[PDB]
Amino acid sequence: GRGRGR
Amino acid sequence: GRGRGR
Amino acid sequence: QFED
Amino acid sequence: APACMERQLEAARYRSDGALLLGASSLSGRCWAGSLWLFKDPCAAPNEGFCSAGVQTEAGVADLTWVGERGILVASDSGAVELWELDENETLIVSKFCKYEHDDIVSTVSVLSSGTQAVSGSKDICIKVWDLAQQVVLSSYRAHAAQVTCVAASPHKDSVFLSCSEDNRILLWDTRCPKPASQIGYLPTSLAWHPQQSEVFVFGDENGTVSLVDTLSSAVHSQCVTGLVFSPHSVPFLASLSEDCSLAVLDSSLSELFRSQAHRDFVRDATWSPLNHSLLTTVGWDHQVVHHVVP
Amino acid sequence: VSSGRDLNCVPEIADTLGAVAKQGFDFLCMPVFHPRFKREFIQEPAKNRPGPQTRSDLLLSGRDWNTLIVGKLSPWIRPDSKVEKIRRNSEAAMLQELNFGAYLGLPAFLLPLNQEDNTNLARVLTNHIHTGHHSSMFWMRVPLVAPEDLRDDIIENASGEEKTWMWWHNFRTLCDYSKRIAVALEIGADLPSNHVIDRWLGEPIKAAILPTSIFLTNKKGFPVLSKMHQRLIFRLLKLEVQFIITGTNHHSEKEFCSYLQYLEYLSQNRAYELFAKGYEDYLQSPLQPLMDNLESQTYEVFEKDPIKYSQYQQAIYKCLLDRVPEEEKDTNVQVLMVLGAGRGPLVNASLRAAKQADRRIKLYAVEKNPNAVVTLENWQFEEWGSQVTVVSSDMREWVAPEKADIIVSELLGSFADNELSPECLDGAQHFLKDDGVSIPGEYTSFLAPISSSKLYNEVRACREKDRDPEAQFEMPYVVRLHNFHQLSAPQPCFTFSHPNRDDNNRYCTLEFPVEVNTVLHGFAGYFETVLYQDITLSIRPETHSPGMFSWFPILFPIKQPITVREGQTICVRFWRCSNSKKVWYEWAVTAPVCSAIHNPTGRSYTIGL
Amino acid sequence: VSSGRDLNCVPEIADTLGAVAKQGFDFLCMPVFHPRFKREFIQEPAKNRPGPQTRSDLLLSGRDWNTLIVGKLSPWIRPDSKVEKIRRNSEAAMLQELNFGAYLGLPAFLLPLNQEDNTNLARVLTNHIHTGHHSSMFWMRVPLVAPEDLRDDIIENAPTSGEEKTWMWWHNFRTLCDYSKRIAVALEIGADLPSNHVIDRWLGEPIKAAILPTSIFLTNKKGFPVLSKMHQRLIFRLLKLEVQFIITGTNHHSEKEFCSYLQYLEYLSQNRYELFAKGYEDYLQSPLQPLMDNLESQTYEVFEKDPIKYSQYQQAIYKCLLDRVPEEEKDTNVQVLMVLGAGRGPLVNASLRAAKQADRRIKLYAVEKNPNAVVTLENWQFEEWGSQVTVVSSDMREWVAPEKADIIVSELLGSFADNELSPECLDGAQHFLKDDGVSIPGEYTSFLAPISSSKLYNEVRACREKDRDPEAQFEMPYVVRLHNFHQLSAPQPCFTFSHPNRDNNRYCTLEFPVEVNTVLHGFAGYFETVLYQDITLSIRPETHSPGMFSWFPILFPIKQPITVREGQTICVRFWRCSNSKKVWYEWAVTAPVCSAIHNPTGRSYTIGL
Ligand SMILES: Nc1ncnc2c1ncn2[C@@H]1O[C@H](CO)[C@@H](O)[C@H]1O
Ligand SMILES: Nc1ncnc2c1ncn2[C@@H]1O[C@H](CO)[C@@H](O)[C@H]1O
Repeated sequence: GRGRGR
Repeated sequence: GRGRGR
Repeated sequence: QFED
Repeated sequence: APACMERQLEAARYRSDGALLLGASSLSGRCWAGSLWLFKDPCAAPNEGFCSAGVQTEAGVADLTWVGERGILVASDSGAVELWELDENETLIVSKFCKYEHDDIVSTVSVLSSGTQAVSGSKDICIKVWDLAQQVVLSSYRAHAAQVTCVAASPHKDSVFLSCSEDNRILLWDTRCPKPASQIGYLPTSLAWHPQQSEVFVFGDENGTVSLVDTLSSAVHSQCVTGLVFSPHSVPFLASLSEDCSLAVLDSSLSELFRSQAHRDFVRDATWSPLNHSLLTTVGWDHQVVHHVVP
Repeated sequence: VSSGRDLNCVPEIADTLGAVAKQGFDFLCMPVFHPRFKREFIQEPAKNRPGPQTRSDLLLSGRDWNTLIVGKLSPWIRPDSKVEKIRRNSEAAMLQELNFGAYLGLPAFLLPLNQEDNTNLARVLTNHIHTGHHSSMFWMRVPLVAPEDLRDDIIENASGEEKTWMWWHNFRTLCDYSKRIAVALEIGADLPSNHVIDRWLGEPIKAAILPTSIFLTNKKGFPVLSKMHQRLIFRLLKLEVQFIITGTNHHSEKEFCSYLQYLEYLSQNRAYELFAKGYEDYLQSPLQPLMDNLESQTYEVFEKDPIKYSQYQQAIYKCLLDRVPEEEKDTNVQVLMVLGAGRGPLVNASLRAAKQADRRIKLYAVEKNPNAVVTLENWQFEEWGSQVTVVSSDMREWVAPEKADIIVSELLGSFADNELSPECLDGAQHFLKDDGVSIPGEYTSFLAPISSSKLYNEVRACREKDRDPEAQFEMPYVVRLHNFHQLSAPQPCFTFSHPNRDDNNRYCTLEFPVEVNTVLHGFAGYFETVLYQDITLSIRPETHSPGMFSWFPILFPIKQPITVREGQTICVRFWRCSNSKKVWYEWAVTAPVCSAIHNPTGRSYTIGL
Repeated sequence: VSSGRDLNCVPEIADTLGAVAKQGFDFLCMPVFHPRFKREFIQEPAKNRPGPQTRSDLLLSGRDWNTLIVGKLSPWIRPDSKVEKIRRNSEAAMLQELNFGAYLGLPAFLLPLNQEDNTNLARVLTNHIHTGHHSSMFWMRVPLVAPEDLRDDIIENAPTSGEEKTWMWWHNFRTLCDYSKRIAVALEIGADLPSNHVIDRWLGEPIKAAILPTSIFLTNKKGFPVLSKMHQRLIFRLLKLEVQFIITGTNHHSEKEFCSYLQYLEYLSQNRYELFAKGYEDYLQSPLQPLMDNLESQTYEVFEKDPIKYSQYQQAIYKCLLDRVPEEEKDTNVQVLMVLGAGRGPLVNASLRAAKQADRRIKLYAVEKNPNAVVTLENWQFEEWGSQVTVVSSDMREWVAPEKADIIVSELLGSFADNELSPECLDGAQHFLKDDGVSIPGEYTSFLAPISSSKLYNEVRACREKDRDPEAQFEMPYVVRLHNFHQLSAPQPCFTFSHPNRDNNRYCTLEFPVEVNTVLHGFAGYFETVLYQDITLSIRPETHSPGMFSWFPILFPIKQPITVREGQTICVRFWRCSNSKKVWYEWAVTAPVCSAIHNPTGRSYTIGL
């Protein structure tokens, strides 16, 4: 999970 | 797959 | 050491 | 001389001596190589024991011609145009050049009328004119839009030749012209110049129809016409080969005179005998060299 | 560079594979049957041709077949021939060769797209894909320039650049955008324009085919490439395609290792990219910090961005300087309220800013996450002391003991308001003084229309059971889109300013002038935010804050792609909808053709208040 | 051996992991909150207790929390208390601890099953599992012997389902939580072990860890910790399942250190077909269908990497050739052998070298319908066999033979001996057999045994797919290497086929005397085959051919598990049903309780003719 995502 | 199975 |  | 020749005999040529040249390639099994075989006793073909000369080539043998009397110009599947030369005793076949200058399978080779220049059509869409003396390409031409099926050198004018391709074009080429090609307005599959009439050629298409063109038609076969050969007579007969495993000999009006179904696979090359002008040797992919007597 | 050798003549297969590996190629594209060994399936006697039809399986090991060999279809196989016998033989032979490649377990298989009508080829491929179990990939060999446009002008008596893309588009549309059908692109001597290369770059290009004929010759004789060709190779190396070298060695003085060595040379001469690597075109789901409690690892991913928190610290620095003059420095205490304090990087930014501004602050760290409150309260016990007051409450329902001079929050998402920053800061502005400041001061979202066929296949692959079978097209996806094509420049959608002193429901109509023929696949959403006066954070692809990887773009898909041509304008409507319980987005394309309204009533995606 | 240390006292966590890792343990079971720090959630003033509720997450790295720590629920948390205030406080606190473990990203979390009623515990765990996204596993710490049966008999007026008590605790818990994949067993091994049948029911359970107190360790003559013979036997059986071992308690051999308790297990591990089946244990597969689906080259490679089966066919052909040509007729009698479904050619080579070692003359036919295996067969014939072997590319059922056969040899046997249509294929391959002709194999029988396995049941449920009946996965046989399962009764024969047969629909009723309490999850199918008189191949687990790994057992699941008691027989009925196009199986349990008929009309699984 990276960039404000799960 | 082994044992006559895919 | 490892013998019953 | 290999121990055995391959099943798919691809070409057969009668030189003026009357000796036969077989080009074969294995199109199946472990090794896709080719081989050349000179049979000066033509009735003994294709038995590898009774051969005058033989050689193994590095790849397939898609097509071949005679460059004069002791030259064998081969189209290889490796993009090679190669020149094999018989020795003085006609016992060995020896390579002079092997130029890899086509980018895919060279599908056809024809020798121009001077005998010192050749043409080569390939599956790379490029048609090359070669100078056989200096072993170079004089001129490459990307004028088709699809792979070249046949190139046919004129027997009369050295620069003039013909080509057909999968883009449904029959170009007529004059090498000395500034724009050398001009279109002679189903896909054509084979070409043949008329041996005497300088402006006349026949061509066979992928539906089995042989047509005659002035620079006539006939549903000779059921599948594509693989090759079209003319007899050495004063009034030539036309031998038509096809993928329906059939041979048909036609007269000057494309009316059928002879039909042979001796082949159990594709019929690849026919050649009329220079000695017995009624004899017609056809080879096939069933390893069968059939000699016919044409009425 | 992973690269391959495309040979159409393999006399012995083990020797040829050995020589190819000696030259340095990773795979080898080769015909599984003999290219000239035309086969009959209908007519006797040639239907009954004896003997083996091709080579043995046993000539290479199993792992050799599955990792080293890319199969090729024979050139005589024309399933779309106008002659019925030819096309039936070609259907049967294409089936035979595809089944032999499936049997050999080849990783890939090259098929040619060299004419406009390829419908029967598409049907035979689609029937192979749906028959049996097999996992080979199908690389459709299509040129950049059609071969009838590359031919020389030497014939005496005898859509230009967008031809072969429409060949590929028709093929992949007939085959229903399969995951197993990709592109092998042929790069010829003549190279098309920049926008043709952009649609192509948006495609599933798994390999690139470089003939040796397109290579130029230098003063030392080695093969090189033109500057436009080098640019194209760099753009393709961004995609990590495999380069296939075809044709014969035109630089016969040198080896065939030289064409490969030039590509290795270009490869060795090509923070956000290192972070985003491994996440390209990988669809996450956007975080919902208000409705879901995050994890330690999520917060840790947040706090590995020094640029964003340096920006917040600079904004607080400038605001503290503005609100307190130098003469009132030691007697004026500024109440800062960090709303959604997290594990505490905003609180540390505020403390460091008040040190740097050299002003006295009384700070509140509000956080509704009961598990991050543990971290905040251990921070408070050890480091912060009595300066920071940790509140374990929602900023909306928390009753403050005083008003705030500044409220600071990091509640922004990839679309700037999909994490309910307006609704959280709306309920958190009653404990702000009448001259109070909110950091971020305002934030805008920006949308651009995009084409990406891989992203469309990823969204299709997100079809989950026990829900609407097309509800994956009505969710935004946090995605590091890589293999895409942006059709038009981003335009602002929604703007929220805080404090709001005057409805968070919004409606926007955006008209995007497209100058190129394309196929719209979705909308990519970015944001900008003004924290304080000249201090901004942006994820827009032009004004992007450098090295700031907190936010990936957001993606709103559309259910069916919309074909667009040049001069048209894509008109799209975006709504921000809400009720007492939920907030969602709805979208619909209205020009050039209408789409359905996506996510009505939040049926596929809501953000929980 | 991968082992952990269960500590219930961690003064400082970093020092404690250091001391635990020096001793050799791989993880650490520890309390995430203080085990004595009881917390109030409903009632003032202790509800509003200030400060952090526990220690921070920043004391270890994220990778340390996600790999090294197994969390424990605090001992005072009794969600099934009879006092409602205690019950509600324990629900709230267990939710708090579970959510904090999810926040920390712990891989596992220990919860105690130390009493009969654990229904509120099961509900709070079920609601945690379905709330949010988290991937921690839940190890129910259940004793092998209940704690009120391990008590001393030292109470003057209270002298001391006895051995099957705690298993019913676990069964009730996992049934309430609906057989979750994320709930497994951590088993406590006391000084008193139960019987061998009780230990077998546990060995069919999802045991992910085994608690070994230091008090069950005996003492040798040199003073080191050792284990009794029954304890060593249990450790060996649990080492088969690859569970982890948790050492609990204090050092009861104070001269040495916990390295000694760990070194005994690390010693006892090294003093422990199975290599082929690594990684395939409890991994469901689809049974092969060679008649309908064309096998890959690699499938044939796995077939042919078994030398025992092909040696057995070669010996059977040897013996049949001897008993068919007397040595006076040795040099003039040619035996027509027909290898049916010749494959890539191992049965043909077996026939050739069998006739070679029998000194008899054979004319051999290799019939194969796979065109791609026919390619290999024809290359074999061209290069090796020559005119001795005639390769036929046909289906043995509609092949027209030029002559009749003395022997037909086939390997059309599946894991249930007839699930690959060997009867139907050898029915059509029988008219070109002589009136005194032999078939190899001439006999084959299938065997069924009832099994229990929670893991296999969860794998079958995990095989649910969309665009399908939601319980179709329970009406399919699976070729699976049965590892974590319990077999309830000895196998009994189901169906028998003999060739030549001078109707293949079958119906069998099998009663299994189940001498133990269990829960039925499916049936395991094996087979025996008589190739020639004394030459047999068997995968039946009591007469298994040694080293012969060509076949894994079949599993026929049932849709709902059937609880079985002591002395209750299990009646199952199988059907081999067929029509002109399809062959399938149907099964139903009819005692102790009926189940539905599984796979009616072949709606979920047919073998295609
Ligand atoms: N209403 C709220 N009150 C307090 N913290 C919040 C609120 N909404 C979100 N947060 C926190 O804000 C941070 C980023 O969204 C996270 O720590 C999240 O828990
Ligand atoms: N009816 C059949 N005729 C010929 N070969 C068969 C037939 N059924 C199965 N086989 C072959 O038997 C082998 C294993 O069953 C495979 O090689 C498969 O292709």
